[PDB]
Amino acid sequence: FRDEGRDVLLFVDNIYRYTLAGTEVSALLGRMPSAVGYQPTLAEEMGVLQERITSTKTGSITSVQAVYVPADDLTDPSPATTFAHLDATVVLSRQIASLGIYPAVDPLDSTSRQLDPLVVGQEHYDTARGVQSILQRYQELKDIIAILGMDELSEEDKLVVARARKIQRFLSQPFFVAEVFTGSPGKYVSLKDTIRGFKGIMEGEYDHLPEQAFYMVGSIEEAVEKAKKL
Amino acid sequence: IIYDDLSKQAVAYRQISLLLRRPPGREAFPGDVFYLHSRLLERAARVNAEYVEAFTKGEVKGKTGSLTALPIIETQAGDVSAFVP
Amino acid sequence: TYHLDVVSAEQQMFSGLVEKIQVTGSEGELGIYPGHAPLLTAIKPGMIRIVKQHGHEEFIYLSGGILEVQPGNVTVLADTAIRGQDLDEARAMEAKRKAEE
Amino acid sequence: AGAKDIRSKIASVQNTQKITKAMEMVAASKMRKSQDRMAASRPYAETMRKVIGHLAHGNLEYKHPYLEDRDVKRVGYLVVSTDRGLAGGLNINLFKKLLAEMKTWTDKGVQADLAMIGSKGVSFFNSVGGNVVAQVTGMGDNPSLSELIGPVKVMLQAYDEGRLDKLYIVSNKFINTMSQVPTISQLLPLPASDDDDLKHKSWDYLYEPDPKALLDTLLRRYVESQVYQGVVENLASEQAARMVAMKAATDNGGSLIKELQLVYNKARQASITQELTEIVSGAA
Repeated sequence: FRDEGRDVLLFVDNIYRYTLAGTEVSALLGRMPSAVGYQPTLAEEMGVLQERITSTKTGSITSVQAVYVPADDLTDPSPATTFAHLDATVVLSRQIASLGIYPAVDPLDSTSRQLDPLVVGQEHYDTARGVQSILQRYQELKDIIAILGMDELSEEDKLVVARARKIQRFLSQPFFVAEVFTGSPGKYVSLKDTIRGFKGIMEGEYDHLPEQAFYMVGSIEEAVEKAKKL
Repeated sequence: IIYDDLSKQAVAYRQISLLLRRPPGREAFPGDVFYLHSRLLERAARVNAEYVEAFTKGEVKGKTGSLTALPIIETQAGDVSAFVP
Repeated sequence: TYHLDVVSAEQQMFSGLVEKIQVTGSEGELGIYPGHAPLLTAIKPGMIRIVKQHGHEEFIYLSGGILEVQPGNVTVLADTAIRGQDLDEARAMEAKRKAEE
Repeated sequence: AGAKDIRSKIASVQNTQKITKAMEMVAASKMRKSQDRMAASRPYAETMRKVIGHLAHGNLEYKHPYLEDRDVKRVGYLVVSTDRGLAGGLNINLFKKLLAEMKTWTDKGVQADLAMIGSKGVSFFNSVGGNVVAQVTGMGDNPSLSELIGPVKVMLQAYDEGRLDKLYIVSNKFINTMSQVPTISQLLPLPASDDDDLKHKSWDYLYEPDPKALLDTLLRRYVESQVYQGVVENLASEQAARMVAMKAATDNGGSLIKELQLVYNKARQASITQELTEIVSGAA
C-alpha cells in the first residue's frame, strides 16, 4: 500500500508474542539461549520488523502495537528491547472508564517523544504542558479534598479544580464506530480545534459554562452551542 | 471437560523430551511447550450451525455445539510468573 | 424577653429566650423575671426550671455553678461537680510515691 | 532469598502502607471533632473573664491572692502531653522548651516543680528527675474537667500558701491545621491586662451572699477553665501532628516498596539466567 503512495496503519496485536515465537523457534533449532533465556538474536529480530515501519519519500507506514510486560517488570529484555523502538505510548485505564469518559486514555501516563517545541511547535507544547500541569495539580488537590474537605481549599485552588473538571470532561469524544452505544453522531476534531479549545479553558475564556457542556461534545465551538440549551 | 493438573502433563512431556535428547528451553521445558497446551485448549470451542450441519451431513440442522474446558494449574508458591502458568 | 444561657467549660447546655426561671440560690430559692435588676449568686445542686417563649416548661439539673443577671441576659456558668470534696489531693499522693519507687 | 522471602517482605511493607494511609484519615477526622470542642470552650471562659474584669477593675477595687502581685521565690508549671505515641516530635519539642525555662529559673536559684498531664511527660521528667508533685493520665479522647480539678487544686493550695509564687501552663497551640507551636503562659497570679468601663459597675450587681465568696469561687473556676482549654487545644494538636507523621510513613513505605521491587527483578532475572547456563552446560 505504501508504495502506491498512501499512508498506512499497521496494527500488531501482541508484539510480545512475536518475541516469544522467536524464542520457541530458536530453541527448537537449539541455539544457545541468552539472558533471561531469550534467543540470542532478539535485538536483530525486533530491529528487522521495526525498521521496515518508516516514512519513505513515497509514503509511510505507521504502527500501533499492543504491549505486554512479562511480570510488570519493565527491565525484562522483551520490554527493554521494544521500548527502544516506540515513539509514543498510550495508556488506557479502567479508572477513567468508570467515569464514563471515553476514550479511556490516561492523560498523565500517556506520552509522546514528538511532544517537543522543535517538532510540534511552541503553542502545542505549552498547551499540552499546561493540561498536564493542571491535571497533576488536581490529582494532588483530590487528596486534600478527600482527607480534609473543600473548606480547606483556597479560591485559587477551587479555580484549578473547577477548570480540571472541565478539561477532564472535554477530553471525551463520540466515535463514529461507537454510535450504537452513545446514540450521538461521531465527531472528528482537527488538531488546531483541539489546541484552541484547551488553550481556551486554560486561559479562562469559557470559564462560565457548566462542566457538562464539555462532556462528549466535540470541539469547543460545539460546547457553546450545548451550553445554550443545557 | 476438566483437565486435572495440566502442569503434570507438562512435566510428563518434559521427561519425554529430555530422554529423547531434544534441546531444552527455560525451566528445562522443550521449545514447543506452549504449542502443547495451546493446541489442546483451542479445541474447546463453540461451533456454528453450518459446521454441525456440514459435519453430520445434514442429519442435524438447527443446533450449535460446544466443548467447555476447565484446566487446572498448580502454582508452587503463589507464583503466577512461572513458565507453564 | 430575656435571653438565657446555660453553659459549662465543656459545652453549651442551653441557649434561648425565656419568660421566667426558678433557680436555687445560695441563700434560698430564687425567681428571675424580665428587667430584674442585676444580680449575682452561686447556685446549689438541684434543678433550675425554665419557661421558654410561649411558656413552654423545661427542667435542667445542675451540679452547681454561678448565676448572674444583666439587662436582657441571664447566664448560668454551670460546672461538673461540687469540687468541695477535694479528695483529688489523694490522687496527687501516688504521683509522689510512684516517682520515688 | 529473593525467590522466597523478598516476595513476602514487599507484601509486609505494602500492608503496612495501606494501614498508615488509613490512619492519616482517622487522625484528620479526630482533628475535626476536637476542633469543634475547642471552639465551644472559648465562650465560657471569655464570659468568665468579663466578670472578673468587672469586679477586679471596677471602681471599688478588691484584693485577692490569686489576683494580686507577689514577688518570686519558687516557680511552678503544669504540663500537658500525649498518652499515645506517633505524633512526631510534638512532646519532645515542648519538653525541651520547658527545660530551657526551668534551667533559667534554676540559674536564678529559684526552686521549681511540675504538675503533669499525660504519661509521656511523666516518663520524660522522671528520666530528667525533675520534681513532679501531681499526675493525671488516661483521658484519651473526650477528656473531662473532673479529672483536672485534682491537679489544679493541689497547685492552687501550693500557690496560696506561698509554696508557689508563680504558676504557668505549658502546652501546644493549634494555630491552624498545618501549624502548631509549643507555648508557656502564666496562670497565677492573674496576668491579664487591665480594662475599663462605665455601665458595668455603675448599674452594679446585687451580691449574694457577698462579693468576696463570689470573687474567690469565680477565680477558682476561671483558672480551671484555662487549663481545660489548654488540654483540649493540645489534643487537637496531637491529631494534627499524627496526621502529618502518617503522611511521611505512607510516602516512606511507598519509597521502600519500589526499591525492593527493583532489587527483586534483578534476582528474578539472574536466577533464570543461571539455571539455563547449568542445563545447557550439563547437556555436554
